[PDB]
Amino acid sequence: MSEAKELIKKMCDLQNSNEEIQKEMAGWSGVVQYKLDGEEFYVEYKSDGTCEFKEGVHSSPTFTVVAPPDFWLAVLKGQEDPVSGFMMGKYRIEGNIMEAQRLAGVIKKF
Amino acid sequence: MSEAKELIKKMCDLQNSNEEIQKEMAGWSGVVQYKLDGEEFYVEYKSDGTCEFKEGVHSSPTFTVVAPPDFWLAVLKGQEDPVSGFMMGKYRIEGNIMEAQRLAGVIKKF
Repeated sequence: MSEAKELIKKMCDLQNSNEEIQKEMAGWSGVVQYKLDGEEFYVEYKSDGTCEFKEGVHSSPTFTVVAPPDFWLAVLKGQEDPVSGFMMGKYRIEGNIMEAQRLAGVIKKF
Repeated sequence: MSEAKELIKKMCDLQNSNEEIQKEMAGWSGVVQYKLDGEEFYVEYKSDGTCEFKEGVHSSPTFTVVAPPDFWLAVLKGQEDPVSGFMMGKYRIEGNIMEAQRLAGVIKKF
């Protein structure tokens, strides 16, 4: 495993055993697909704040993070920022269903 | 104004005068740009659950909804669904900063 992948897996383990992280994560559901120099893995995020780390490619992810592994590691360690990094084009993102879901939620309320 | 645009403006007015809608909307911040057959307008969503409807094009929207106006009207009235509609390609969405923001939020917690 790349260091980034190893660390994502570690974060999932911490999340799944830590009630406080789960509370903070609760309320959102999605699958985040990673592709780091062709290394494929994903994290299923459940509304109860738990998650599942899986190998390979999920059939319909919420979005895919296509990032060089050394950059993503730096991000995971807080040496780079996903937002400014994205604004600079230091990685890319595929998929817009999350925006569709947001629009649906807003309109639902009226 | 298209009927869809008129209705979005009405929804913003209701949101801004209705404490309950504001409570339900609170906690998220973004600008949603609309482009409906070239008709341009946007809604600024603030974390306190209020909003601002504006004419024209905002310089850096969270995302842009590029939709035919009659379809979007049908969506706003609940005759079509933004999620299934998006899955079918009945409209499109430009921008992924919201995903970058989501990634940042998850990583922040570790």
